[PDB]
Amino acid sequence: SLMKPNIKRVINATGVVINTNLGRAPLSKDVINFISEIANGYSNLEYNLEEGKRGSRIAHIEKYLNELTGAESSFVVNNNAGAVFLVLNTLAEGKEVIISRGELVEIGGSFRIPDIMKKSGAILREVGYYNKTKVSRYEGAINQNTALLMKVHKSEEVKLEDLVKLGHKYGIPTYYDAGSGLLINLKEFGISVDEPNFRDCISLGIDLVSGSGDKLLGGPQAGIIVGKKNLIEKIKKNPIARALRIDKLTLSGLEMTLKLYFEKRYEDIPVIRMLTQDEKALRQKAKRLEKLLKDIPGLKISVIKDKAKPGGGSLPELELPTYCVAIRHDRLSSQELSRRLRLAEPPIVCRIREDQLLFDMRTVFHEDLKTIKKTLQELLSI
Amino acid sequence: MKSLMKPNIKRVINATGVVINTNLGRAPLSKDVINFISEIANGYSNLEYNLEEGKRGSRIAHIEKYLNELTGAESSFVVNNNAGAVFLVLNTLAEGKEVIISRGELVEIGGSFRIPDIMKKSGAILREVGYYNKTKVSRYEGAINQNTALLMKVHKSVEEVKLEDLVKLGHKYGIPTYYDAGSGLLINLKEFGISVDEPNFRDCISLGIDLVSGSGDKLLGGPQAGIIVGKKNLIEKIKKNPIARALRIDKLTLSGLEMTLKLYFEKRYEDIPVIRMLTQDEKALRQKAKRLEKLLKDIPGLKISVIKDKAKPGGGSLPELELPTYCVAIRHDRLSSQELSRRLRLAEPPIVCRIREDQLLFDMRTVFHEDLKTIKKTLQELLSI
Repeated sequence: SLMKPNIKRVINATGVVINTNLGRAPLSKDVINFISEIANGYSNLEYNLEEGKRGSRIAHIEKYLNELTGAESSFVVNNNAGAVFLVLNTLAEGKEVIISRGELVEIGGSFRIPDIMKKSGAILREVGYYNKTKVSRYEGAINQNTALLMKVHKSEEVKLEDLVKLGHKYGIPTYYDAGSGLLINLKEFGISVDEPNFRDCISLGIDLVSGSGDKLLGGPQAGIIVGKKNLIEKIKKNPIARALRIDKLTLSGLEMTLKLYFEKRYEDIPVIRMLTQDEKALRQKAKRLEKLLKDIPGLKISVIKDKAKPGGGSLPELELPTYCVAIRHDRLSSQELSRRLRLAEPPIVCRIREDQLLFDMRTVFHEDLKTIKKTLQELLSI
Repeated sequence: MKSLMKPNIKRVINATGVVINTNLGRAPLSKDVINFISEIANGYSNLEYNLEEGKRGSRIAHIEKYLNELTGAESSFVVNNNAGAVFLVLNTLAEGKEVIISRGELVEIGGSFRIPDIMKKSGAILREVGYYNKTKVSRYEGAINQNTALLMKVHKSVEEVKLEDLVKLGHKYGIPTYYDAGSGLLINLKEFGISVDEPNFRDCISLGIDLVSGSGDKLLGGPQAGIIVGKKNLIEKIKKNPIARALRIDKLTLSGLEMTLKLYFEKRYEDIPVIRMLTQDEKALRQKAKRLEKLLKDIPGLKISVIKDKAKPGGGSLPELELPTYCVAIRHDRLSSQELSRRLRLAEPPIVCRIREDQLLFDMRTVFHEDLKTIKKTLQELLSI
């Protein structure tokens, strides 16, 4: 009678908070309600109300970014892959970009990004070796035909402070594709990582810094670029920008996400909330799930501690403890049990370790514990 | 009620009569579409995940089949917007090679001066043919050489190369044809009482155009998107172009697009705000006008009329669309239209009318009957004692 849509809500028990397969950052009700208000009718998306004339949509969020990063100017495109392409194509078409050989490998966890840079029409001057880039071999690559000095967050090297110096010395713009999209200091939450945020790279004097909006920033998909007004303007005039132009849903979502950062409402940004769940809340979740599952014949269940990587393939540096519930059935293999769980309504996506199914509490929401249980007992039944 | 500073992006009452109003956000979405978008967004999903195989999969698998069924094409792809599609098509099929296009079809594409500059930046060599207002099949044909890669045509924005001619050349010389229709029209408008020479996807493909593209938020009435359909061979090339990854559509627009396409499948055309608005009865529009004319009768210095206008609701991308409508014309004696207009734009919520010879027009085609109160309540405050 009625067909159900292909795209569906999914219970994520993999423990990966920034999970690309499963949509990256979830958005809070508050962010979504705003997106709904704007979408449900007409708005001032590309309209300057004071002057009653067409205006650019980026004006709606650029103040937000500049403040939060201390940059001169900001701009936003479809995604950060696009930002990279746009920056290269703008500043370095027919010219040379200097980048470390390793930083070019699997950019962002993607094998498509380095090729995008190749399509940008920039000539890539790869210096050094896969895990060795000496500042000297970098500085020596510099030509009259050198137009950009690049660094990419990874997935001895040249350091950001060095990039800045080479840039000042030879009069070449510096671009750091940060990736993570991080706005805040993760130390302010109890978490320890060498993950540079936007504000910091600009404090150091990086000319251009870019990142995704749907990783550590915890907003919708977006390519955020910030830095020198001179470079920004060039980028906004690049007609390619128009193909990369951000839509109304993501832009509204981005404005409300950024308002949250201003009002210090970090609890209303799911990515942060989940990343700052204390180890105690997590054990409690597990213990409760174990509880829920003990009336299921055939199931062996234990609660285990685990050092996991909730950041995903773009942020494999982020390491946090978590609690998982481990299950094993006497008649169904983990793989088949997995396959069945993915077919449920809603689907449940757990991870597999050494012939066990792990439910990682870092990403499982409390209201869905009941659902895991009901689903498990229907599946292991006849 | 709960905001320290109010957000810069805001809802606006649209009284211009332009349904496809780019300044004002183009196509609004139904609650049904927004609710789906909401569910998908408020948690995790299978956005890039193949639940069967338990592995990564591409998000376009979620909507390719709708597009294919609805248009008859062999295959389909969706990118950020239709500006992107054009860039992607050209860069993919004709990097460092020639694309033949009608001189005038290259001018103010889709109401935009940036699209043609984008095409130049695609890596393609644009071989412009004929002259601004005249393109002769013979000139087009003779621009063809070994280095020619793509035969193109673009939606208008007298003698021209017609679609059927484009197809024939393409077949004759063995060069793929691409039609940037722009409008995104999925269904014939004649089925809705609307008389327009506006080509839809299915029709363009059945003629044999290799590739057809358009926006998702004009006539289609979904969120922003660049929709591309046609021969599998060409689509697959387009999908392998790493540039595609930079143009990749996000979760909100993809979800919204799936639900939009589902509405078409169920022929629930009433749930597509663009369609709904363009099919409003002439009689239904006069009712709103008269209700508002009556709602404003008690306003000091307000001269209130109701006129009957021939308007263009498609916007600068679709000027060939003309539809009757009803407006309410107002004129204060103290305040001038410009100044009154300015004040309406600063109200909460803002109101955006159009002006005609020092008179304000409130076109009912785009005003929702639920808003008429707000318009009154606002005009009285701006014009009180």
